Amino acid sequence: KIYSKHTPILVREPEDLPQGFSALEPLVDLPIGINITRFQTLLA
Amino acid sequence: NFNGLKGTGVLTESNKKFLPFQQFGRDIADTTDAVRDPQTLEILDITPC
Amino acid sequence: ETKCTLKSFTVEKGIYQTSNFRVQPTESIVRFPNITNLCPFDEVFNATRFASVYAWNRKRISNCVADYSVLYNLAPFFTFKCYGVSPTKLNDLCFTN
Amino acid sequence: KVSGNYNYLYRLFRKSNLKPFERDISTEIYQAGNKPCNGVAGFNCYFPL
Amino acid sequence: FSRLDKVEAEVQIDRLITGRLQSLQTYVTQQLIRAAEIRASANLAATKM
Amino acid sequence: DCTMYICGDSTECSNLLLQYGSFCTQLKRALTGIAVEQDKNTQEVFAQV
Repeated sequence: KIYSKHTPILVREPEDLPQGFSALEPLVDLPIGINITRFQTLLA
Repeated sequence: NFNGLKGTGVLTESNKKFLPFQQFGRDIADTTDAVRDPQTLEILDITPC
Repeated sequence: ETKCTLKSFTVEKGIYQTSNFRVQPTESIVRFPNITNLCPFDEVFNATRFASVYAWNRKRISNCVADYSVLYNLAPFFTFKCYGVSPTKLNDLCFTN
Repeated sequence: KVSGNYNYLYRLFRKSNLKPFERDISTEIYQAGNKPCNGVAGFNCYFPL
Repeated sequence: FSRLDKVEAEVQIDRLITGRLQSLQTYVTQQLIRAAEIRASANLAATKM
Repeated sequence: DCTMYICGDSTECSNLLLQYGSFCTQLKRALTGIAVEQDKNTQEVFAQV
């Protein structure tokens, strides 16, 4: 289960987190079976 | 007998918008009342006779 | 009907309640996907070699039609007893995976 | 096998109990004595497979 | 019904018949109590009139 | 209702319910007793001329 909430066109300085309601939605489900305890986030 | 949901009622059309990860509809009584046909993917509504 | 319900042979003047009212269904409708891919049970069961206990393998079975009738047709299948579903009722249900 | 099939193995000791559907195969040497045992199996430390 | 064999599904279905059946009695008993205080208050209203 | 609340849309369920005796026959008698009395309270208070 992958819960992504990507807000574009948000006109604000970075500072800290803004005020609002976030409803995480499972975009895609992928049933492997293995469990993960460590990982690294890739960046371009 | 929608995918194993045995029951009786009149099958009509519905306007509620399921999410892509939503397939079953429930209510306060926790009895199914909204299912989607696997073959053609319209959203239906179930009400007893 | 009201004589039978009141368990008496005559009924006095008044209003009495009796059996309920219902409408029977007209016909039946059954809907299931259209895949017909014939899941590979014989590949799993009739495999030449089986893994070890400490390194048991996990196999994925999906997007295919399940048919346990031929699977149970094999004579030496003895230790068969299921918890969630009655064993004879595996040809009329569906599973996520 | 008449000649002896020994490709199937099990274990006789593990450090701790496991949660259901656990997933790892660590074949490290297991010891029973207080002193650490490293390398080859010796006293109070034996091959776990 | 369609998931369990009929030989022992009676045991499962019995513990659910009694669960719902006991719920109704508690509701009915509440109605008898509530109907008692209303009737005890209608006689007072009739006496006032 | 006796059955549609307990074994709604399950014909075989009602067959098992008959083995519990005459339970809801009391409920229909008890619930009716409240309903008829509610009309008598209104008659007593208002209908006096």
